[PDB]
Amino acid sequence: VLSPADKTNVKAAWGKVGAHAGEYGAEALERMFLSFPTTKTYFPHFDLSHGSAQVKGHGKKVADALTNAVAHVDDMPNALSALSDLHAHKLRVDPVNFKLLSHCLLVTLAAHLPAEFTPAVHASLDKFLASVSTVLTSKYR
Amino acid sequence: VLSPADKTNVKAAWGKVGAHAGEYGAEALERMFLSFPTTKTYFPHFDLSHGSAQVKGHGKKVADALTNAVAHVDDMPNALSALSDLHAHKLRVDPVNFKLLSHCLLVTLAAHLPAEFTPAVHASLDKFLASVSTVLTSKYR
Amino acid sequence: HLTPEEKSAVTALWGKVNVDEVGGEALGRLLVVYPWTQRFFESFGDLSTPDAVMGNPKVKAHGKKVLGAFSDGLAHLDNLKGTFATLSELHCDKLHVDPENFRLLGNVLVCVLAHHFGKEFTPPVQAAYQKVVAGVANALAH
Amino acid sequence: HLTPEEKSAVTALWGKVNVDEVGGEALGRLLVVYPWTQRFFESFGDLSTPDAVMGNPKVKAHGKKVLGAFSDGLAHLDNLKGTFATLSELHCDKLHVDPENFRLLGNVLVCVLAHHFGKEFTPPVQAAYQKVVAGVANALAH
Ligand code: HEM
Ligand code: HEM
Ligand code: HEM
Ligand code: HEM
Repeated sequence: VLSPADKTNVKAAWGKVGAHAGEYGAEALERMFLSFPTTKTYFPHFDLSHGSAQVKGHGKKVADALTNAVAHVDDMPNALSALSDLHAHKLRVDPVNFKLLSHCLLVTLAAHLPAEFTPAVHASLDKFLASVSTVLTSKYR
Repeated sequence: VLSPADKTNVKAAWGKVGAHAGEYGAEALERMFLSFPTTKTYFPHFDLSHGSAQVKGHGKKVADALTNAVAHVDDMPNALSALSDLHAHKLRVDPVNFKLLSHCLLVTLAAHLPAEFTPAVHASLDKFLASVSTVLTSKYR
Repeated sequence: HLTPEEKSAVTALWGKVNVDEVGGEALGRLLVVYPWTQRFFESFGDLSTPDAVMGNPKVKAHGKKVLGAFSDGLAHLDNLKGTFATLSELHCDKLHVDPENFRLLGNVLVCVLAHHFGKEFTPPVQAAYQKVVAGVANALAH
Repeated sequence: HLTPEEKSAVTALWGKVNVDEVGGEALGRLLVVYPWTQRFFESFGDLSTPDAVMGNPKVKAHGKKVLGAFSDGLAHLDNLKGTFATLSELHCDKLHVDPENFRLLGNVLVCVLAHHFGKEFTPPVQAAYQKVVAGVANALAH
């Protein structure tokens, strides 16, 4: 459960991501494909190479969805209902992989926003990303 | 998220547990202390031996709490608010241990209620026990 | 490591397992209870209901093979890493099964044995089988 | 296994780590972000706020020791199991730390290095550090 202080930390830090969010999304995907190469089997028809335009456009989709989930942090299961359908029913993405992408987002944000990424904000972002990963897996059959 | 069919499966199977629930709780604790002996470090002042009365009385507390959580399956975070405080703030129980006790409950129910424990009921009970484990850990600092 | 008494209790119960049924029951339960596992078995046809999954002929025949490998593990219980060496590569190189799923299948098997044996799957026999199923899962991880 | 290029990139970045600060930062972050870990450090005094945890003198001094062990691991990167043998027993026999917490601390360390090094912690340097931190965590598990 997100605290009012978690909601404030998440809203303020993601506010600073701002117009750099598609860029942060694509760096998070690049980090995950490099460090955790088994994750690449969900994207068999993608050009997953440095500077790839297919990954730049997917990075932008992922970050828009998080901007939406920050805006609807009180009603995320509703706001993310169609993503939950796609990831659990059509793609059958194993839950371990959501932890891997969450780590890569936190690493990206830590590298880009060092003054915003305090221990309190780190703890709030970890909670938010785990709650998004919860909705996106909460379905399946 | 529990389906109306999950709620029906959980309510019907736990209904058959009935007046054997304290007994099933204590067998689940005995199974967990035997198979997963690291779990015993949370109970340093308990007599944890076969036929122990301290474990019989704790087995009964655990099973009453689940009977309550089945009755309030729609508002479990509210019904389990004081248990969540005790397990996350005072006891600091590591989340891995909730999976171990959940397994031991499912094994107990499978051994006692073989005709009720169908694959559909198994899937609903696993979902319910994971949702109880979610509330009991959803706190911490 | 298992005690002589554990090794004996394990062996006595396995002798009474139906090798045609218990493995498909265990594999059918993994696809129902943990449905992302169905991504690896999309060539086995229809898996869209608990009853479809449990009557699939392809799930029954593959559970026979997995129960056979568990059986090979019980015969060679002091040398699991070398027993499961080829199979480790098979679940990693060809098609990568995360090693946490091996832990889920072994716990499903423990439930299926409990379901079958009732008050004979006593808390001590379960503790010996848990050691075996952790053995197999660590042996299978690459 | 790490590539020569990975071993080199790892070594060049570690040379620039503050050995007095980075380890207490990493351990302070584990007690804030994953608060059940505080059960093991109840002799270190007050841990009841992020700021209490990050100013505790006992957390800073213990993070020095953990960063020292990671450093010993980087010097002996082809023999981690034998490097961390004594420490494995220490985190299991005396006080049992579940092996999933070792994975959480190594990911917290990767975040602390990213936080410190900025656009120099490039996606390839992170991939080399992830291999190292998984190495250390598997070496520490009993
Ligand atoms: C925070 C976590 C995640 C978010 C917000 C997220 C978001 C999205 C979004 C918005 C889409 C595209 C929706 C559309 O265009 O119709 C998508 C598609 C997809 N996602 Fe994710 N996702 C997440 C995690 C993951 C993970 C962990 C995996 C697998 C490793 C994954 C694999 C995929 C795949 C394979 C697609 C379809 C790609 C395509 O062909 O377009 N996602 N995700
Ligand atoms: C479904 C999961 C669980 C339920 C429903 C549950 C329920 C309870 C209940 C009802 C109490 C006692 C409340 C009271 O009398 O004030 C309790 C206490 C306790 N629980 Fe649990 N519990 C669960 C999981 C666990 C796990 C996984 C652990 C650790 C391995 C654990 C360790 C403890 C301890 C140490 C106490 C305090 C014991 C005492 O001195 O009375 N619990 N739990
Ligand atoms: C942990 C115990 C498990 C054992 C003992 C086991 C054993 C086996 C064996 C014996 C085979 C047949 C090898 C052959 O004839 O070439 C096999 C194949 C396979 N296993 Fe497993 N397995 C285990 C777990 C899993 C898990 C957890 C998954 C995925 C969820 C999985 C997915 C597969 C798949 C996809 C195949 C190939 C199926 C095909 O296309 O015919 N296995 N396994
Ligand atoms: C994964 C990397 C980790 C490393 C390299 C590491 C390393 C060390 C080292 C070097 C010591 C001091 C040994 C001595 O001087 O006798 C130590 C002690 C200790 N570690 Fe760890 N550790 C790790 C993870 C963890 C985790 C995840 C926990 C628990 C959450 C933990 C809990 C402890 C505790 C409780 C002590 C004893 C503290 C005391 O009473 O002084 N460690 N560790």
